[PDB]
Amino acid sequence: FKPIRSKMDIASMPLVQAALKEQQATKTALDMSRPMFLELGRSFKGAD
Amino acid sequence: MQDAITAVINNYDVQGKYLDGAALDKLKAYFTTGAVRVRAAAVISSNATTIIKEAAAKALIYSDLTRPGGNMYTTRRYAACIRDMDYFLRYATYAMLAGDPSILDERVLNGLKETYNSLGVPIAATVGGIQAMKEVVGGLVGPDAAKEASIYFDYLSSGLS
Amino acid sequence: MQDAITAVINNYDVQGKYLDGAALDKLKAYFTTGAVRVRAAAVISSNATTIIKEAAAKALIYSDLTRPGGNMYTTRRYAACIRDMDYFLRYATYAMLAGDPSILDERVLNGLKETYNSLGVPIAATVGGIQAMKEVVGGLVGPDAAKEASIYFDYLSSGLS
Amino acid sequence: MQDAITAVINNYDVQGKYLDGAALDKLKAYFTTGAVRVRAAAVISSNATTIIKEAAAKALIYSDLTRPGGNMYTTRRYAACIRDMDYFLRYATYAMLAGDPSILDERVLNGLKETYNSLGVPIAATVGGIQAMKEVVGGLVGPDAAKEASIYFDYLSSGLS
Amino acid sequence: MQDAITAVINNYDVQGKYLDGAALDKLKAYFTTGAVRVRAAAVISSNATTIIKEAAAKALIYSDLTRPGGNMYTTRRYAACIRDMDYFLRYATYAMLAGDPSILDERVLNGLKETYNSLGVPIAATVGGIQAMKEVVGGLVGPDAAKEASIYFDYLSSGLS
Amino acid sequence: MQDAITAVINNYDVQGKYLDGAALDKLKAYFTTGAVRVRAAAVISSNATTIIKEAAAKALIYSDLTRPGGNMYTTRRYAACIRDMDYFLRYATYAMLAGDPSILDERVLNGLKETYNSLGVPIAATVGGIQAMKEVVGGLVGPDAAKEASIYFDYLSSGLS
Amino acid sequence: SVLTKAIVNADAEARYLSPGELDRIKSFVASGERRLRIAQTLTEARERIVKQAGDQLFQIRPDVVSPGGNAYGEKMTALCLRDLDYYLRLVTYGIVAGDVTPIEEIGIIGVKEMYNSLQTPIPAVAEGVRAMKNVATSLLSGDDAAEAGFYFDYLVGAMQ
Amino acid sequence: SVLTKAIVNADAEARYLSPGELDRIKSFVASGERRLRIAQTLTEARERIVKQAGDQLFQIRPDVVSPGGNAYGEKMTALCLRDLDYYLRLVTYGIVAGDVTPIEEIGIIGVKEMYNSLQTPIPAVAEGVRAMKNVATSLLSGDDAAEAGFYFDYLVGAMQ
Amino acid sequence: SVLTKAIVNADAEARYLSPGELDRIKSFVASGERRLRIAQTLTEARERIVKQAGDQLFQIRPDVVSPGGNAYGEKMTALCLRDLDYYLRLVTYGIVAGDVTPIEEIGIIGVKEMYNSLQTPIPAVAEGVRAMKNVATSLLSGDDAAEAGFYFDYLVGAMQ
Amino acid sequence: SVLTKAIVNADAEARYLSPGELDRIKSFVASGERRLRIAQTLTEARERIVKQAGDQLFQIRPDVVSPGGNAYGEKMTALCLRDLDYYLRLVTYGIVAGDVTPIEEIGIIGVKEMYNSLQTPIPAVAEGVRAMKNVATSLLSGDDAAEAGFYFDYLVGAMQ
Amino acid sequence: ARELTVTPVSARRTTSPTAPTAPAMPLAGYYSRPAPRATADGDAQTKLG
Ligand SMILES: CCC1=C(C)/C(=C/C2=NC(=C\c3[nH]c(/C=C4\NC(=O)[C@H](C)[C@H]4CC)c(C)c3CCC(=O)O)/C(CCC(=O)O)=C2C)NC1=O
Ligand SMILES: CCC1=C(C)/C(=C/C2=NC(=C\c3[nH]c(/C=C4\NC(=O)[C@H](C)[C@H]4CC)c(C)c3CCC(=O)O)/C(CCC(=O)O)=C2C)NC1=O
Ligand SMILES: CCC1=C(C)/C(=C/C2=NC(=C\c3[nH]c(/C=C4\NC(=O)[C@H](C)[C@H]4CC)c(C)c3CCC(=O)O)/C(CCC(=O)O)=C2C)NC1=O
Ligand SMILES: CCC1=C(C)/C(=C/C2=NC(=C\c3[nH]c(/C=C4\NC(=O)[C@H](C)[C@H]4CC)c(C)c3CCC(=O)O)/C(CCC(=O)O)=C2C)NC1=O
Ligand SMILES: CCC1=C(C)/C(=C/C2=NC(=C\c3[nH]c(/C=C4\NC(=O)[C@H](C)[C@H]4CC)c(C)c3CCC(=O)O)/C(CCC(=O)O)=C2C)NC1=O
Ligand SMILES: CCC1=C(C)/C(=C/C2=NC(=C\c3[nH]c(/C=C4\NC(=O)[C@H](C)[C@H]4CC)c(C)c3CCC(=O)O)/C(CCC(=O)O)=C2C)NC1=O
Ligand SMILES: CCC1=C(C)/C(=C/C2=NC(=C\c3[nH]c(/C=C4\NC(=O)[C@H](C)[C@H]4CC)c(C)c3CCC(=O)O)/C(CCC(=O)O)=C2C)NC1=O
Ligand SMILES: CCC1=C(C)/C(=C/C2=NC(=C\c3[nH]c(/C=C4\NC(=O)[C@H](C)[C@H]4CC)c(C)c3CCC(=O)O)/C(CCC(=O)O)=C2C)NC1=O
Repeated sequence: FKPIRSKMDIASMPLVQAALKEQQATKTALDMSRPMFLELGRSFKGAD
Repeated sequence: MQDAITAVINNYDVQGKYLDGAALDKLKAYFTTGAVRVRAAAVISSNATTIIKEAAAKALIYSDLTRPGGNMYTTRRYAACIRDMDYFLRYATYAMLAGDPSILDERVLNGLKETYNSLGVPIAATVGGIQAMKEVVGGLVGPDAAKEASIYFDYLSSGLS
Repeated sequence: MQDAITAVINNYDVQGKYLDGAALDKLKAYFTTGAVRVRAAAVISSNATTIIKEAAAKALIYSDLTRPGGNMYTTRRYAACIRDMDYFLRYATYAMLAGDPSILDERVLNGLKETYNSLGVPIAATVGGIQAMKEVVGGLVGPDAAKEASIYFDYLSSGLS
Repeated sequence: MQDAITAVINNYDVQGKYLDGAALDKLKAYFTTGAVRVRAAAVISSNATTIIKEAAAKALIYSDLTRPGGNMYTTRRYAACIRDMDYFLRYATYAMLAGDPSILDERVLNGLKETYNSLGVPIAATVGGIQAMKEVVGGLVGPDAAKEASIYFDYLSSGLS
Repeated sequence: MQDAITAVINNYDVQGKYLDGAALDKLKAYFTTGAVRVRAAAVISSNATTIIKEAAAKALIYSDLTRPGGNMYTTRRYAACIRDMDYFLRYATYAMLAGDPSILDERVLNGLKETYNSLGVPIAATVGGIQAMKEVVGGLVGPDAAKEASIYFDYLSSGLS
Repeated sequence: MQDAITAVINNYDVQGKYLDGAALDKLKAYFTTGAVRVRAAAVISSNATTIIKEAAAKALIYSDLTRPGGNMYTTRRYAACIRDMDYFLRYATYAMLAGDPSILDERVLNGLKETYNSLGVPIAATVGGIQAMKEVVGGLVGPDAAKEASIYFDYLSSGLS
Repeated sequence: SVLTKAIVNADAEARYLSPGELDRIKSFVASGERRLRIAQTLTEARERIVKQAGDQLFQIRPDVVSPGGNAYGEKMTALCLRDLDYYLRLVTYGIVAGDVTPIEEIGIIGVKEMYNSLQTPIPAVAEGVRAMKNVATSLLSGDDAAEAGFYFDYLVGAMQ
Repeated sequence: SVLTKAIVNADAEARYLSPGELDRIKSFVASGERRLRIAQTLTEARERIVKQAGDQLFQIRPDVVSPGGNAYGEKMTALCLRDLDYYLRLVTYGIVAGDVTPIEEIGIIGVKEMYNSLQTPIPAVAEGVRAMKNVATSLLSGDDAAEAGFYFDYLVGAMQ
Repeated sequence: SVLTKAIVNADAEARYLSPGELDRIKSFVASGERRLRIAQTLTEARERIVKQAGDQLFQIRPDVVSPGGNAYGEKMTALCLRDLDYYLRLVTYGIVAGDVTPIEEIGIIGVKEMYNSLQTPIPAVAEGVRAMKNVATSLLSGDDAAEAGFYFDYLVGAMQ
Repeated sequence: SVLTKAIVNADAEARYLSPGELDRIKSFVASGERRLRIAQTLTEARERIVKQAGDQLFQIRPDVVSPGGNAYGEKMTALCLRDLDYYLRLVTYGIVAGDVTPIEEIGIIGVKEMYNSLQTPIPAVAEGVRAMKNVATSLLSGDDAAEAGFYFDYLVGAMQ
Repeated sequence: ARELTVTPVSARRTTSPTAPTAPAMPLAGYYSRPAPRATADGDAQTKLG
């Protein structure tokens, strides 16, 4: 039996693809549950 | 077969790579949609019979297909056809849970086009039976899950044509 | 440098012409707006520091620019940037008094684009710092002077871009 | 310029990171080799003139380079060439003490390739003069320091070619 | 082919001369009429079909030419003739844009006189068809462009006679 | 083939949708990167031969591949291999201009894996030849264009493996 | 570092390092594992030295967290405690470098001009910086506490 | 597009794009935002353009909505305006592509044979298409109205 | 030119030119005044560009002016700079037209065969052209220097 | 071979071999033992022949083995003699085949493109081959030396 | 190739040598080398015409 391949990358699917956009937003953009002084001196980028 | 998660693991295994940031992002994109996939499967499973009934009613019966000379003439063939319909529905539900179409190739599409050519089974009519079940499914499962269920019905139908 | 009045004198001098009706009309058009230019300069000068503060607050700080990796990170560079801002404000006030942009070319724009490219100074961000000071200035100086002050800020900013 | 202690600080400052374990390990890797760097510098400094003499003797003079038509013909140019040699030796000794090549870029290599093209100074011949001084240096400084001195001579020579 | 500008470049290239004052004056004389050429082409192009229709009506049809024994008798030959007319109009529009008749020689006139002699195509009648399209064109394009369009129609017509 | 502007149209046409806000945003995302794509293509085209030479030098020659028994042994096969390399480079430049990989499928990848299996052409070695040209390209085209050029080389190489 | 400062003098006089300069690099690097260890205590307690500093600072001068005070409010205070976190970080950098080069370029050269603009009261800030010494120093052995203390007193010195 | 039309010339001669070809891609793409605005305006008024086109059409030729007319009746009319909606859509596609490739494959090649079969009167249809130009053009600035107008006149041309 | 190229493509299709093609020509006309000016500037400094190009070349490739080198000797070097003068001239032509056109017919089609016969190393001619770019480009404003630079890089490209 | 060449022409014209074609096969095969002896002698002295070609080459072109030369250095020279060993081998093949089919597919078709990429000066490879002719020819009788010489001059010809 | 490169004087310009760590041998003669004005006996008679 010939082995099949895959023609749709799995992160191009709708549910997964939109949960990845949301994942980005949260880490970069925003703060948390630790004291504000610690969050106010953070660099979003890391090496640039 | 493979799912979202094993698709990634095997793609990295052949390169012998530990999972990196790009991989981890893909897996998150699956996990984050997971609860919704489960709810959608429970709706489809529990409405299975009604989906087939409404899909056949819109796209198959009341027609030449069911009247002497037609491929779903005889109780014998009518039963085989809605049996098939149940396969499609059931496997599409697997593909959508897995978030990967590979099972639809391995266990449903492989050789099926020619099997249908050999028996005389009308391909175009079968596709309409698939796209009618999709229509019903998309109503029942709601905004959350509609697009995700839909794609594996579309995978099935471009696999035959 | 030149102002409204010497712009006209030098334009006629190269032709060796005594001032004629067209010249005299231009000079009147300057003199007739003169008192308003003076009042506007006294508002800008005496609010200098507040204009920079409000312009930086709307267009520069609370951002990646002031964070590590940003060009106005370090007290050194933050100081250099608002130092620059003061130059712009001060010279625009000269240009507006003179009613001629020539001083903005001779003593501010010449070589500045490349100086900023060579140091890495972000041009687009600097323009926003200019157009924010204009916004503040136009409120403080009032109907009389708003359009006239504004143009030399616009001269500055299209001089960089 | 920067040195190993300083580079660790500026590399982390741009990320706004406290020095962490990885940083502290790097700095240790410098401090732990520090005493050996000092001893090596004292050997090079105090043998400076002999190193140049032996390096020139193996790689420059007794040749067409020192004959009419050659770039180190004339007492003027012979003096300029061994003057250069002293720069290289001296700066490589700085780089090796600092444990960072950045000074070799800032104060030696920048523009030097084209400066030599413009005067006609033979690049390949100058590299041999560098790699001959390295050879001598590596004998004089001993097992402790040989590899560490050597790299900044190699930095210099791939900076020209 | 060549236009105004390449006519000058090739005339100097064969002498290996950089462009001098006389050359630069010629090129200016072209550039300074350029915008007008473009507007004229847009009028001709967009009225193409009407120009042919009015030119045929004044100079070809309602005649022995369209009657049995005539060269534009038969729908075949009538079609070939107004097809030709479209070529002339279209190429003259190219020549006028280029400000050079060389394209009219290379791609239209070369061999055409004898081609028409060989088929029996009436030359004098074809010239009238050209000079009628010129008449229409000169009305439509206006004072700005009339003389400039006209010359390449005149080039075409003395190329046949 | 299709390009970003064209793909947006055909993707909407099959749904019979006017271009809407989401579509218009996609097209903007292409147009806004367009000037940079052009500059990058002009660098690649004009350095074509040097990119192949440096890519072969890092990833193909000085090896068993070029020795008797190797697939790029014989001037015939060496010529065929760097001929291929030029195809890849050239088409990747098309894909990157178009902002769509569809041309790489239609005119390069389709059947190529099996063609190489049938001739014995080493696939893994060819991928390294692709990823070496990418490395060179990314240096030559600069920050502006590096990521965008790179992806279509990566498209090519996962198309073979 | 000591190097960045110990080489700059060499290059400026066009010469190789002195026996003295070599000796101090020697002694300095020998104190590496230990200096690394004093800077690890301080990162452990990074947010707790800072919180404790904040309190001491406002007793000795509260007015800054009052109607007409530069640090009045929850987010005008978040910024203030954040600046104290910045300077503690720079102090850990200085201790591991063995001089101020890094501390200086990052947070004292230009600091007068920055804070004058913000009209943060700078001299209150020196006292705030001083408080951190008191807390940090109570989490270190006598010998390590002194070594740390020099860098705190430097910032206090510059700052004003 | 301009790209599709042009690259095709590159590949067919086995070569990279010319300076000329590169220049036109650059000039073309610079004219992008404007073309996108022209499509937006027209997309935004599609229902008005179609309806007013349909009135303008039936005055200039009503007989089609009469006993022996191809578009006689409510659902035979629901189809004629729908076809007018189709062509306006294709016109927006053409404007953003900068040529007709898409317009052509979708709705002119084969159109004679389609409409001859339906015995829709095709030449009435050209006039109907022309009416849309008149409406659409009244919702665009002079410069944008001309740029749009070329694509309307193309469709009018191809149905011929 | 830009004109010749546009037209030739038009005539091949046997249809009048387009109305966005009436865009490249329009751009070229505005560009031409600037283009004419750049060529004049290049023409003024021709002797300096050639000579300094020739020094830059022989440093980078001394082998061509050596015993077994194509340009070895005083009059084998004189002809070499004359060829560099030829190509600078063609570069001014290319800039002014707005399209490379004539330069191709004058100095690249057949150039491989010519120089192979003379045994001239082609890639070192390409270097001589890069050298001229460097000199010429230092006598032009940033914007004009780039516009000129495209034509230098073309010639460098064609000798390949 | 002579066989392959004769046959291919036969089959392509759909016919049996000509008297001429048959005659040349006969004359060719009669020279078999002689041709085999010519290949043996040269195979037996291969290492010497390359060493003397390589000396003759570097005298005539000391530049190739000079700073900006393709064969500059010990391992850029090692590969150069290896290429000379390759071509001598192909020359022995050609002599025993009685034509170039094998020589051609293995080492001239594609050779311009290969060496242009590597930037190897082709005409100095042709010189290396002349140098091998001179050495090889001094180890063969007059008659055999001529027969060998044709194949050397062919390779020299094809690199052109 | 060692021999060719090394083991051989090769062609540079012309000429060589005599220099560090050093030298070559073809012998010499003090009143052996011919003086440069340089030549003949009988050039003198024959030179003129
Ligand atoms: C020759 C073999 C054969 C049989 C028997 C057959 C029956 C058959 N009965 C049908 C419907 C039907 N059949 C019935 C029959 C009944 N309703 C009742 O309550 C009674 C119990 C019963 C009458 C005695 C009804 C009411 C429908 C319509 C059901 C629907 O449309 O949902 C249909 C779908 C309509 C169609 O497309 O024709 C088929 C195919 N088809 C076949 O090929
Ligand atoms: C035209 C300007 C000019 C001068 C003068 C010059 C001199 C010069 N003398 C040299 C060596 C030398 N020169 C001498 C000379 C002497 N030994 C003694 O004890 C005596 C005091 C003296 C003879 C009167 C010696 C012995 C060496 C060899 C030194 C060595 O190889 O270490 C060398 C290195 C060998 C070489 O590569 O040529 C140079 C360049 N170069 C120049 O470009
Ligand atoms: C502080 C860092 C620094 C460096 C390294 C430096 C190099 C340098 N070398 C120079 C010249 C030179 N450099 C050399 C060097 C050599 N000649 C040879 O044949 C050998 C291959 C080589 C010695 C190994 C010569 C001969 C000149 C003189 C060129 C002339 O006559 O103008 C000059 C021109 C100004 C002058 O003549 O002093 C500079 C600036 N300048 C600097 O500021
Ligand atoms: C034997 C092949 C052949 C044909 C058929 C032919 C037709 C023909 N019809 C013409 C005009 C015409 N033909 C018509 C015909 C009609 N008007 C209508 O509306 C009706 C649809 C149609 C009558 C059934 C009209 C009205 C004109 C005058 C048009 C004008 O002058 O602009 C003319 C131009 C007048 C002339 O010079 O004769 C020609 C040549 N010529 C030929 O060589
Ligand atoms: C691209 C440049 C170009 C031109 C201009 C061109 C002209 C041209 N005109 C032709 C015939 C013709 N040309 C005409 C023209 C006319 N009949 C009249 O009575 C009038 C006087 C005149 C129109 C005003 C006619 C009637 C024929 C057909 C002759 C035949 O029946 O064979 C033919 C013979 C092939 C054919 O029939 O198409 C050519 C090539 N070909 C070209 O490639
Ligand atoms: C049997 C058919 C055949 C031939 C002939 C062949 C030649 C060949 N010559 C090569 C390199 C080379 N060949 C030379 C040859 C020369 N340098 C000079 O200047 C002289 C003109 C010449 C010696 C006479 C040199 C110097 C290199 C190294 C070039 C480089 O590495 O860039 C290489 C790349 C290195 C490798 O991977 O082997 C190949 C494949 N390959 C083949 O399959
Ligand atoms: C337009 C798109 C297109 C592509 C890409 C293409 C590839 C292609 N490569 C081929 C052969 C080949 N391809 C190679 C390639 C290589 N050899 C190696 O060892 C390396 C790993 C690699 C170069 C990096 C070689 C050596 C052959 C010759 C095989 C033979 O001797 O038959 C052939 C067989 C016909 C021929 O020999 O030309 C095709 C069609 N054809 C196309 O139409
Ligand atoms: C590493 C070198 C460095 C430092 C130190 C630095 C400080 C700095 N402090 C800021 C604000 C601030 N800083 C403070 C600090 C205080 N308020 C008080 O009353 C107290 C005296 C003090 C706390 C001890 C406050 C309240 C603000 C907000 C001011 C405003 O938003 O107007 C801002 C603007 C907000 C931002 O965009 O980040 C910067 C850049 N930036 C730097 O690059």
